[PDB]
Amino acid sequence: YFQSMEKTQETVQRILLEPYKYLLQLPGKQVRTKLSQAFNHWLKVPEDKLQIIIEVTEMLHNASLLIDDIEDNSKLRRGFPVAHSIYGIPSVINSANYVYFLGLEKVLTLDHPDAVKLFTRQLLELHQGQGLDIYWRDNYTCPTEEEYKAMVLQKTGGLFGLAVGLMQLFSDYKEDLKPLLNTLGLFFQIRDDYANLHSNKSFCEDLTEGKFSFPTIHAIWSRILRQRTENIDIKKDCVHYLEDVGSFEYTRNTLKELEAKAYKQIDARGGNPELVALVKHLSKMF
Amino acid sequence: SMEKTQETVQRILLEPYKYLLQLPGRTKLSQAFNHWLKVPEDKLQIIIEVTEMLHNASLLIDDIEDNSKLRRGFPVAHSIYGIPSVINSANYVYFLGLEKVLTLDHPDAVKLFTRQLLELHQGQGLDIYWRDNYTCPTEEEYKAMVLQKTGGLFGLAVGLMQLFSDYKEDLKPLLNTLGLFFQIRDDYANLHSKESFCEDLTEGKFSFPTIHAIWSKDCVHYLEDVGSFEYTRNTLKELEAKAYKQIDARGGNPELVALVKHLSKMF
Ligand SMILES: O=P(O)(O)C(Nc1nc(-c2ccccc2)nc2sccc12)P(=O)(O)O
Repeated sequence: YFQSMEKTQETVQRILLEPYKYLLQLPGKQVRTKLSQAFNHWLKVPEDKLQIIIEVTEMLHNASLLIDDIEDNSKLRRGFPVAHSIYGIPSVINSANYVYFLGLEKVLTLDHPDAVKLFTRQLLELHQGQGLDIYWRDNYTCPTEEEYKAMVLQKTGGLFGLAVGLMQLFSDYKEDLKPLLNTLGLFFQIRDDYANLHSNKSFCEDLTEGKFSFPTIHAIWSRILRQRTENIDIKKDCVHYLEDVGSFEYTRNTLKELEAKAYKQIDARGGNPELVALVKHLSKMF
Repeated sequence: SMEKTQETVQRILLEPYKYLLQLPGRTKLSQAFNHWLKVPEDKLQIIIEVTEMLHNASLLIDDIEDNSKLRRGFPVAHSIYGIPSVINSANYVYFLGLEKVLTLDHPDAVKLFTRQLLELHQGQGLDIYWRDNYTCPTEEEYKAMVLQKTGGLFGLAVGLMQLFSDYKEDLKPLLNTLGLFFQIRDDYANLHSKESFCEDLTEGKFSFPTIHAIWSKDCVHYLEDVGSFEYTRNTLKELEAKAYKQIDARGGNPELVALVKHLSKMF
C-alpha cells in the first residue's frame, strides 16, 4: 500500500490551484458569463461546448492577472493583497502557468482541430501584450491612448475573442464579429479603468495599482521625447487632478462613443436584445 | 508605428531565452534513441527544437522559483533582465514550443506535450512546496520529483519520437533509470568540485548528496564526514548497471552504452 503517492498527488494539486483560487474568490465571474450566453444568441452553440469554452476563457483570464500583478509590481487587487504577497512569487508563477496548461487540456476536450491553433495564437498574443507593457516601463515612458488600446485588445480584452472564436467553430453563423469584439474589449477595459479610479489622499500610481489606465494616460498626454509620467503619478488626491484636466469627463465621452458604436455594429449583425440589455446595464455608471 | 514596436517586442521576448542557450556546456542523446526509433530527420529536428525550447524555458522559471543566484557559474537570467522579463520570455517560449509541436501534424502530440508539461509543473510544485515549508524531500520523494521534471521532458522527447516510429517497445523503464542517473550524476559533479553553506553550492536546488546527509559553517567537508559522496557513488553504480540491463532488453544500443560509459567515468 503506497498511498503516500495518492496523498502527495492530492496535496500538490491543491497547492497548485491555491493562488488561482485566491483570485477567483474576488468579485467578477458573474458578468463574463452574462457575455458568452449573450453572444450565443447568434452562434446557437451546444451547451456542453459552451461551458468548456467559458471555463477555458475564465482559466486564462485569471491566470493572466496573477502574472500581470507580479509584472506590474502591484500591491493590491480589488482592495486585497495580491496573490504573490501571500503565496510568494514562486508559487504564483507555478500556479498561473499550471492553469494555462490545464486550459490547454481543457481545450482539447472540445475535440475540434482548429481549437488548439486558436488557443495557441491567443496565448502568444497575450504574452506579446505583457511584453509591451514591460517595454514601456523599461523605457520610462507611457503609451499613447492609441497604443494603450492596442495593448488591451491583445491582453485581457483579446480573450473574449478566443471565447467567441472557439464558439464560432461550432456554429453555422459565419458572419464576421471581430469588429464588435474589438469594440466591447475596449469598452470593458476602459469602463473598468474608469470605475476603479472614480471609486486616502491617494497618488495616481497607487490608485492604478501600478497599471497603465485610460484616464491617467489621457491626463499624462493632456497639458520623439518620452513621457514624464511622475507628475500625474505622484500627484496627491488624484481623484481631483483627474477631475481638473477633465479626464473623467473625456473618459465618460469615450465610453458613450463606444456604447453607441456597439449598438451600431450589433444591429449590423442582426440585433441581440440579450446583449443590448447587458450594454445598457453596464453603461449606467456615466 | 504599432507594427514596428510589435516586432521589436517579439525580438525582445527571446533575449532571456538566448542568454541561457549561449551559456558554455541534449544531442548525442536524441540520435542514440533514434537508433531504435528510426525517425524521419525533419520530424526529429522539430522534436529536438521543441525539447530544447521547453527545457531552457523551464530552466529560466526554475531559477526564479529556487531563487538561484548562479547557473553553471553565470548569473541567472532574472538577475540580469528582471523577473518580469524572464517570466515573460519563458512562457512565450513554452507557447512557441506548442506552435512548433503543431507542425508535427499528429493529434496525439499535443495530447502528450500537455501531459508532460502538466507533469513538469507538478514537479516544480513539490520543489516549491518543500522550500516554502522549511523542509527537504526524503530520498524517495526526491527521486520521484526528478522523474516528474526530467521524466517530463525526457519522456516528452522520447514519446514524440515514438509517435513517429513503428518501434513500439516500452521505454519508460529505461528513461526513469536515465532520468535519475543524469540528475544524481549532476548533483554529484556539482559538489565533488571543491577547494561555504549548502543551499549556496546547490544554488537553491535540492541535491542528492545533501538530502542523504540531512536524514542521518562548511558543507563540502560535512558531506565527506557522513559519507554522502560515498553513498552517491554506490547509488550511481546501481543505476548505471540497471541501465545496461534495460538496454540489453530493448535490443541493445551501442551509441547509448558509449555515452553512459563516458558519463560514469567520474564515480
Ligand atoms: O498508425 P501509425 O503507426 O502510422 C502512427 N505513426 C504516424 N502517425 C502519423 C499521424 C499523423 C496524423 C494523424 C494520425 C497519425 N504521422 C506519422 S508520420 C510517421 C509516422 C506517423 P502512430 O503514431 O499511431 O504510431
